[PDB]
Amino acid sequence: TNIESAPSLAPMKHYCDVTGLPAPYLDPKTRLRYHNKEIFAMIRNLPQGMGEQFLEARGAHTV
Amino acid sequence: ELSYRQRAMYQSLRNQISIMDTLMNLVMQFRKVCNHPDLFERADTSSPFFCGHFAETGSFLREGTNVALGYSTRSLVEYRLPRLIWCDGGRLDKPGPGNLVAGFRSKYLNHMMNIWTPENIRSSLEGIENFTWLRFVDTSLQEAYRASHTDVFARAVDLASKQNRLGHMQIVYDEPEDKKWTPVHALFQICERENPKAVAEITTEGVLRDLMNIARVKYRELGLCRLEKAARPRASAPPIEVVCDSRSAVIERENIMFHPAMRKALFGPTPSEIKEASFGPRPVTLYPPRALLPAPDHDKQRFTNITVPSMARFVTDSGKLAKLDELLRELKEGGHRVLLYFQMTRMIDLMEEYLTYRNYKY
Amino acid sequence: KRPDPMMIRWVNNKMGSVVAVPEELLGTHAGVVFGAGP
Amino acid sequence: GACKRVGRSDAYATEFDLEAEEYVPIPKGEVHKKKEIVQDVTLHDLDVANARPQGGQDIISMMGQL
Repeated sequence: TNIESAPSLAPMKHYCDVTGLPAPYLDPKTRLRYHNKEIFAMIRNLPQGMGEQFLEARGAHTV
Repeated sequence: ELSYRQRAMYQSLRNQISIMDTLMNLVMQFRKVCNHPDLFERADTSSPFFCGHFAETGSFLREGTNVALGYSTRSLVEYRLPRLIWCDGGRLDKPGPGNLVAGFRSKYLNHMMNIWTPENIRSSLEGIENFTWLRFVDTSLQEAYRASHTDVFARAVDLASKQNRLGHMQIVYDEPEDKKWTPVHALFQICERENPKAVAEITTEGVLRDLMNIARVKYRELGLCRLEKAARPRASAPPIEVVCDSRSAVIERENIMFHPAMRKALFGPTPSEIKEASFGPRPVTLYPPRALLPAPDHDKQRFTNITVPSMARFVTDSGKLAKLDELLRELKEGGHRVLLYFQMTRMIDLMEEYLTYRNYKY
Repeated sequence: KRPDPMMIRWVNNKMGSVVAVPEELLGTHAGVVFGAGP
Repeated sequence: GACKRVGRSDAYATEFDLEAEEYVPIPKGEVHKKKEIVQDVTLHDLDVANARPQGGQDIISMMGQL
């Protein structure tokens, strides 16, 4: 039939977009998920285009 | 002279003449309090000191027109307990892992080896056995069992449903032919079947009815139900609470300290329940079925310590106003409407409030 | 103004008294006393 | 007939980012356990349990006094 799966209804776990470690925090500015203040420090001073790449690694985008 | 309210504040602020100089600033507020103390500090609705925490509103402008008022009131005295004690089995009656005793002990001491369970009672119901009397007390084995397991509050709620039918029998089964009839399963309720209280309520000359209400009548006739309160507690607080960093504690706080069944019993049936019961095809007995909260003994102060300032208090709080009140009534009977001149403009506002109380006209 | 659905009204005067029953209570159990149950 | 809510399973720990809830791991042993406990009581314990409602049967005891 070639139509053959559906999304899960379970809530997904949250991982840091940078280091992949678990992420308690979601940055409201760039919407990257991050592990700790050390990674937040690099996120907020990323080269301007890089934020969309960390999203795109999980298929997320601003648009 | 000055009213005691004026006299107290005036004396406390004129005492500053001994401390400083500012004399003009002081004598200005002499003239203020000597006109009316509500110019200096307005009398306004007030209550005891609250020895507790609450959430303050931080802004009015940001608040908006629709706001949720949570019950924020908590104690500042604050009993920190570990969950090992308060949740994980340091409470001996709370069953769970760790507290392996409580689950067994609850079943066996309250049911299996409990003498009030119907199977145990039924084995003891004849002859010289300890429940022999239960045939002649009007309770069933089920009601006896209930009354032995429910607390005094729950039992009192159950009493609210019942009819004093043995008192009605005293009105009807009077005569020698009636043999003072009593249902044999109520034989031992002698003092319910024979009691002047029932008869005194049915006789048309209410003589013994009034003799039994003397205390409640004269209490009310003395006006003690309406006289102002002469005292109240100077501080007030909410209950002390356990603080435990667990969700079970928060649930159990709500279950006990805000107990739904007790509150529902006190405050009565919910409005939809009243609608359902009144529109139903067949009658239904509500719970509880009425509000079991008593009437407050003070018919005006009710259940709170909040005072509202009286206009009579406002009138007598200024000696000038108290003296002027007689003069204005004399001047009214002398045919003059109110016409007065004031050195302080805010005193005109108090006089407008005074006149809108009195309903005399400028 | 149409009367309240659930306030039964008693009125007494020189002519004696009457009870009037809302049309919403006829066909309820509260109508049974008046000859107007379910 | 005793039962206790141990918590919320941490498989739901991200059902929200903040909730007033306590999240616990799933139990990792058997769902069923059978164990035999030799319980001891005393005749006085039976007196007390039968003399008056005890524990959660009597909540109004929180008032003290009478």
